[PDB]
Amino acid sequence: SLNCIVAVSQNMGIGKNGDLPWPPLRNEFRYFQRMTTTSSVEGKQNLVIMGKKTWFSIPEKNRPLKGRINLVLSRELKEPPQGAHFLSRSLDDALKLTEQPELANKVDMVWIVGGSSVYKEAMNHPGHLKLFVTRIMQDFESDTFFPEIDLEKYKLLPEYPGVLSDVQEEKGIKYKFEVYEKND
Ligand SMILES: NC(=O)C1=CN([C@@H]2O[C@H](COP(=O)(O)OP(=O)(O)OC[C@H]3O[C@@H](n4cnc5c(N)ncnc54)[C@H](OP(=O)(O)O)[C@@H]3O)[C@@H](O)[C@H]2O)C=CC1
Repeated sequence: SLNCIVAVSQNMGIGKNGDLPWPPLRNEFRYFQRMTTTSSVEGKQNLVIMGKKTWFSIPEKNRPLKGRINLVLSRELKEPPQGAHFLSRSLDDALKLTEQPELANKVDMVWIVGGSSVYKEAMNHPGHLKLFVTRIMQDFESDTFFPEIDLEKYKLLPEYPGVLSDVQEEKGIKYKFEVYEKND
């Protein structure tokens, strides 16, 4: 499957000055880690696709993201940055790679993990897309925003395996995990 995962504030914010608009949420991180890492097929791995700025925002000691195949998008880089598994020059190319026999027999889920520019392009993807949205239920000052989630085509799933849907809360900040699907 092809999947996008993001955390968004109530004002649809996703970034401020190259960082997250809110303080670190422990269970949001844990959820992200588990969902992107966990394959539904024994013997396969998941693949994460991210923009260049998001790659370099990961502390070097934690690159590549453990247990996942890490693919970075960049129009300018000539070889993969140290530690990355693949470098693609477009989202089209990255998705085409995942369809090659030697990735298809290796990869289960493909996850788009940001940043803003990649989400924008991923939100224009035709076909089957699932959006795993962590709703942070507060406004935060933001300078970059997640694209509109068009409810004409995305349906909020009432339940999803492995996803706690109840409202959560850390140091007074409420949040909840949602899953949307489109098939167009
Ligand atoms: N709330 C959340 O869940 C998340 C939020 N974010 C936020 O996003 C913001 C950063 O977003 P942004 O600046 O867009 O950074 P990105 O991580 O999307 O990196 C942008 C760079 O990636 C490359 N790139 C992106 N899309 C493509 C494409 N389709 N084809 C080829 N190259 C591509 C380009 O590299 P080049 O210049 O080399 O061509 C571009 O300059 C930050 O505020 C950050 O906190 C990030 C992740 C998760």
